Amino acid sequence: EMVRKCDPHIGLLHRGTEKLIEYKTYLQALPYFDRLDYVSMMCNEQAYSIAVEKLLNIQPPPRAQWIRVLFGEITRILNHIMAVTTHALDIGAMTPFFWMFEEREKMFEFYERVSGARMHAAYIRPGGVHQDLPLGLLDDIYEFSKNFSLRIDEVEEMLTNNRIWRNRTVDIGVVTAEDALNYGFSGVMLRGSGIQWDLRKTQPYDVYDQVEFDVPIGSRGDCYDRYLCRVEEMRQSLRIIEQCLNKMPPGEIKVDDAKVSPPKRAEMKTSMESLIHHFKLYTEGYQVPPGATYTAIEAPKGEFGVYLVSDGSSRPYRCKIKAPGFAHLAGLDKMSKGHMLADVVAIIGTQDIVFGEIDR
Amino acid sequence: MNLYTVIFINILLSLTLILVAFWLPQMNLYSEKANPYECGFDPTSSARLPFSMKFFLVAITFLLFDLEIALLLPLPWAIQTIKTSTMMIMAFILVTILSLGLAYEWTQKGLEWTE
Amino acid sequence: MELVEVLKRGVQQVTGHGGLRGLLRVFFRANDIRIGTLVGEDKYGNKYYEDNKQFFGRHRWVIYTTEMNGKNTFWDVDGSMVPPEWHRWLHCMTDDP
Amino acid sequence: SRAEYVVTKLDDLINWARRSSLWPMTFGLACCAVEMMHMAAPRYDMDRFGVVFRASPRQADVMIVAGTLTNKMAPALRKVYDQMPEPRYVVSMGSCANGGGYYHYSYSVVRGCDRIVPVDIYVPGCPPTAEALLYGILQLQRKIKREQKLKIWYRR
Amino acid sequence: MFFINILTLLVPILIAMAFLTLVERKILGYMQLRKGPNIVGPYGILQPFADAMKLFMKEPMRPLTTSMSLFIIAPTLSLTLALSLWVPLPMPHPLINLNLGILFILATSSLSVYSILWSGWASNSKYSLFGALRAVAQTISYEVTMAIILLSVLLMNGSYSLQTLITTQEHMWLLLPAWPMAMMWFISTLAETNRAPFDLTEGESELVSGFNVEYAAGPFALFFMAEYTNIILMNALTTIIFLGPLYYINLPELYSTNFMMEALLLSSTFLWIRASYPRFRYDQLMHLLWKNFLPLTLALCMWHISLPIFTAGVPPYM
Amino acid sequence: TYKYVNKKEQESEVDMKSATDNAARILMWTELIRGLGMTLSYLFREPATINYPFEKGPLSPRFRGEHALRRYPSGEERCIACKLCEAICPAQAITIEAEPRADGSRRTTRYDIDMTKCIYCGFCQEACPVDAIVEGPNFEFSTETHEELLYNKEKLLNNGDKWEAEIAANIQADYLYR
Amino acid sequence: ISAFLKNAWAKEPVLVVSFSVWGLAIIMPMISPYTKYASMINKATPYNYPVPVRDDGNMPDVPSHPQDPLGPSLDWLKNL
Amino acid sequence: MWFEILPGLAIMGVCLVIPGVSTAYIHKFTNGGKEKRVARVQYQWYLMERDRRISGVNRYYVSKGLEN
Amino acid sequence: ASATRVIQKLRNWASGQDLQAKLQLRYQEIAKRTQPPPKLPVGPSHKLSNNYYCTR
Ligand SMILES: CCCCCCCCCCCCCCCCCC(=O)OC[C@H](COP(=O)(O)OCCN)OC(=O)CCCCCCCCCCCCCCCCC
Ligand code: SF4
Ligand code: SF4
Ligand code: SF4
Repeated sequence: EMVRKCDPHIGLLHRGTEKLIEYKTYLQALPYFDRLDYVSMMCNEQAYSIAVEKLLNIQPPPRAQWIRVLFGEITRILNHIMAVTTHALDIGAMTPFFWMFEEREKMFEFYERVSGARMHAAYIRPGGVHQDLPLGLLDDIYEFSKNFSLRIDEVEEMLTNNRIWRNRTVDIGVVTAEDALNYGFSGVMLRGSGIQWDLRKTQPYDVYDQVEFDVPIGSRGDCYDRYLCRVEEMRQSLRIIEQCLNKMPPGEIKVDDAKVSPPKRAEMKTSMESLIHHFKLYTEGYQVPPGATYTAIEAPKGEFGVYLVSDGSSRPYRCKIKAPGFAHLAGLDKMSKGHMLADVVAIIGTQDIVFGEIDR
Repeated sequence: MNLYTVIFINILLSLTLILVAFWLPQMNLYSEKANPYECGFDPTSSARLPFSMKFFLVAITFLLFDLEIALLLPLPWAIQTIKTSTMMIMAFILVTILSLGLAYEWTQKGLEWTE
Repeated sequence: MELVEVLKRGVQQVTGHGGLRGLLRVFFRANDIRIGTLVGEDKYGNKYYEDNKQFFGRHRWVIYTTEMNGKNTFWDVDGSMVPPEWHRWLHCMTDDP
Repeated sequence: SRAEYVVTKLDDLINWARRSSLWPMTFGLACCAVEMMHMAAPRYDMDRFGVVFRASPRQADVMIVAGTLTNKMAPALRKVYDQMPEPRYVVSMGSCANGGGYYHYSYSVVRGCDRIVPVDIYVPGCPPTAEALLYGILQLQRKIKREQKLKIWYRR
Repeated sequence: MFFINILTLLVPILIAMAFLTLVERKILGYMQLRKGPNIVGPYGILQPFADAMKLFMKEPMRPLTTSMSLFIIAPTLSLTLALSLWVPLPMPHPLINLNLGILFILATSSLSVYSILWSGWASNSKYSLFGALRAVAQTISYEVTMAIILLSVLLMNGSYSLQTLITTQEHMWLLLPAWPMAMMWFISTLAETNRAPFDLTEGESELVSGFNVEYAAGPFALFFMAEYTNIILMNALTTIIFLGPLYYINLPELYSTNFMMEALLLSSTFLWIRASYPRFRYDQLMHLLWKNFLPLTLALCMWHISLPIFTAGVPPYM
Repeated sequence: TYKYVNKKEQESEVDMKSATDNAARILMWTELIRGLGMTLSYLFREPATINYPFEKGPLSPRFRGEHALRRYPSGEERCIACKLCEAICPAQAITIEAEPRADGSRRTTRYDIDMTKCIYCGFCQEACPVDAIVEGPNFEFSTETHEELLYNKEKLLNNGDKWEAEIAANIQADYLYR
Repeated sequence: ISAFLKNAWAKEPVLVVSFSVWGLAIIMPMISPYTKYASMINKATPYNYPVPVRDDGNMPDVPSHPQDPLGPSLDWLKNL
Repeated sequence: MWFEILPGLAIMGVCLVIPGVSTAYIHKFTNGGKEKRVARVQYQWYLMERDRRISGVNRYYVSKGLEN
Repeated sequence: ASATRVIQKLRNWASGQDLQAKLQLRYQEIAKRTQPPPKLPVGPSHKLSNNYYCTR
């Protein structure tokens, strides 16, 4: 029951998104990104939105950025909730998975209320945000936030100081700091080792520079320290929501640039130029200037980056997706050395892997 | 004869249920179904190949500890003995002797598994 | 004490559907002995109830028909039987039935 | 009385036991399986209908093909489907599994699990709401409720 | 008149275990904010009947790579042993009186492991083998400890027969003097039956199912027929060995009424523990019982060897 | 600003009381009986489960489900065969083959949607300049054969002579946001 | 050695209780006052019939009738 | 709610009382209204065998008093 | 709000922390499903004068 060699044979979920994008316009390709990392849904399309914004040389309005940060943190809580729980489900603690999914269901109402889909909200377009928040949805988010830190404690009681959980997780998957960078790790895997790195605090891309929060860093590299990094990030993300709720400036939700973002429904039906732009933005799509960019955002898994190449046309030329799980799973061989089969099971989760982003 | 009846009543009950399991339902057999499972993909090799364990040292010392209890289960009847002093010394020594063997197995990394 | 109060509420639910036969038609058919205000009824026969005390999600429910279009739906009850005017309300999209 | 009448009641008995003990298989491929968990989550409990998840295909009655089925995985899905003892059912879930969905025109996606396994019920959506899959499971239960397998046996 | 007595010990146990399946799904669900089965019957009372019917009407297979003889004899032993092991159980009058009652338990309880070993090995599958080669580690870990504990507990009872434990606890629970053992007995008993957190033979995460990945519906139920009647038993023994209920010879009915109260309460506790802790790794189970329990258990064995000697409390024989 | 999560502050400070606290913790399973306490609390709580057939979970007016071709109050079809709902559909689910209707109007002769290709993304309802195609709240239309998910204009008008009592209220309650 | 005894108590208590009770069971029999009564109680139990012995006129210390005061007695057992 | 577990336990609890109560009563029905005598030593078997041959009817649960 | 105040004490003590003020399930704190009509603000570039696109 000791593993001498792991050969992860990814490819069982290779839909081939990168090629299908090249035949689709920029707006048409947006839902592809909600389906890559399918547990942090609207924090993927933020990476796409930032990349297209960079090439187009536009920036979203102040209100849109806060929505993208406010909802970029609900994705973090959504994704860390699964990571803490589905990691524990394989280990054996089934109960926490059922408790925290009574909170995922609550938060999926927010997507279903800002967008119309529970999961794949095509809500964060490059030109800001698609549609404004319905009245009172901030109140519901706040009522969720107060009760939440109690929920995280209830899970924290169950599987944080148990002998069974510490023994199943401590001293396992120790990754040296030197190897973490050489293996291209990012996100919690870097921070578990001890390396201080977070794109929200070093390469800010939104109002994240005006919001205060702390980045948890672990002493040892084991799966236990990076468990605490996931649980402690939920606490800090729940701290950003307090700030975003308390400063959500009034204004527009999409850039007032009818050549990139569509105009309102009302103006479409009374003014000519608005109808033309509505007609062309949804048939050919806005044209982005030729160029190449690599924009990275701190997705909950880690460094999710998209490399858009472009030509003077409405459909991109090459869209490579830096899924954070590609490097982590490639390093799975080194993690599980002198560790039993059950430990490998406990190391798949601690990387917080979904194969939509890996295979893509 | 009361205890013979019970097990043979259980044996008949277990046989009848399993017998009814195999002849009651409708069956449709083919090679793809009866093949080994092995998580969707065809097994690369049989499961009869030598499958090395690594707790063999604890496996052997489990025998010696199993024989060891056979020398302890007579204690309830040995307490009835008129002496009560030879019994007690020969009881502590046996348990103490087991402990020292366990203690030596501890330090020599016997209970730890071969890496 | 309070135990008498809840045991009294249980009597209301078990004896608040006309009679015994009324209790049976709902216990085995909906697995829900609750009683709440009768908001309205369809032309098909669906009965819509609401109980504001209970928590969100369980404060609006239907007791379907026994027959919709010569289907004999006493047992074979499916969600696709709420007419559109009530599907909006039963799904908590509006406060106004 | 007629011997046909007794047959149907036995037919309804065997069907009933197969309706209230519909054990799926922990076989979520991708991105619909997140909503297949929510179906198992507190709000829409599946244990209510005696529906319990089991890993082994040998102990699974229904197979919820949830998520995109690719060429690399296609041989594995058919193998797993074969292992399930009959009677077995398949519940294609989501656009990627019904047809090709969003990846209908890709080079490594089998355009719908209907090409590899015979599907009993199709649950549209992307992802289907947890209720949408639950309506599918219930609509599958009403399928077993009308089998007529023992009734035809008397007619053979 | 004897054959009738078996029915009052055989049918109710089968019904009780079947209704434990519902109670498990309900108690587990409520700890997880779920309503267990409440659609099949008034409250799911018909759910176990539904599961039982489908498995015996769902095709069982004869895999090509397996061994028919052991593949079919292994489930039979599991149910035969798990049911025949209720026989010497005093409630308060056992169906048969055994002068060596608990040793009957040890041999037969240890004989149930061969069901897992032969079931795993006969079903020529890698995961089935992994389950078999974890029961060996499961049993090597607890058998040395479970036997010593019972020796220490009974050593203040005198004999080996179960029914003398009722007389032993006429005035006080045997938990109170030996609550250290009762904790070690409550874990070693949890190791047998492979109940979580020591759920490794039938592992559902490291292994797909564990020594069951090739048992289709028919013979598969025979393992659950046994895997849960063995849960009620070791709870039945524990409430007889430690939580001694009132005997009151003139009122035999009072012993069973009080017995069921504790047996269910303990049975609700195995299911309760399954709902709370994660699972061990089968090396840690081996170290847990051989580095912590075995030292203390042996030390307590000496303590109880001298206890009747330096207290003049040697129990009688007969 | 960082934050240490598993780094000991100060160590090498233990007395008999502190030593015995750890002994009591390890030697009587205090922090495992603590985990049992939380689950025991959850047993004495109201389950979140809701009887799906009889009480259905909450939704929102913007919900995106089954499609529907709308009509004006007079009865006239809204769709005018502008064909930019199949231009933006990122699955090529829609097909239109419109021809003149012989009364002069620009109307469709084919509006088939493949619900097995559709991904319920909502781009087609925000592209239509007449709100001809919408997405009603009907999330429950699972079928027993692949074919009934290949919607055609006749089905899409049926869904739209059915859910208008709902679709109109939903649009009337979120068009200002759009 | 105070730190070592309590440091082990703080980190590995199970191996200290085992050693403590191990020494406690060895020493307790020597100190108890009832240790010598374990043997006498096991001499009281008459598992086999007490065979009588003939009288030759020189057997005074053994009793004649079972309930007579000139033989061994168990009056210390009733009050133990 | 949680009290819905009681139906699972109520008729389960009855099923764990039958095996205990039934054996005690079945013994008294077969053994003439007396508890089933238990022979754990050869001395007791000689006594039951004695009672089996003392009584005219070859059964050890019929006890002859001083009437001889 | 139907815990009977004795189970409310049991679950409150067992959990270790007061939770009747922090319940999961929502009762009457949620915004009413129906909301009054909004009027979303019109952003910049609707100036109607001195707004030539060649500048921004
Ligand atoms: C007067 C002189 C004579 C006095 C003599 C007596 C001296 C005092 C004796 C006090 C001690 C009593 C016996 C102690 C037994 C427990 C032994 C123990 O320490 O537990 C072992 C283990 C330790 O944890 P571990 O992480 O391994 O520590 C070392 C890590 N390197 O911890 C574990 O095993 C935890 C894993 C098991 C968890 C199982 C879950 C249990 C859930 C609680 C249920 C309890 C129910 C008990 C009641 C049952 C009623 C029948
Ligand atoms: S149908 Fe939609 S939700 Fe389901 S797997 Fe495909 S993209 Fe994901
Ligand atoms: S919802 Fe999206 S995928 Fe579906 S038809 Fe409309 S545009 Fe196409
Ligand atoms: S539905 Fe709307 S967008 Fe599509 S062709 Fe008709 S009018 Fe144009």
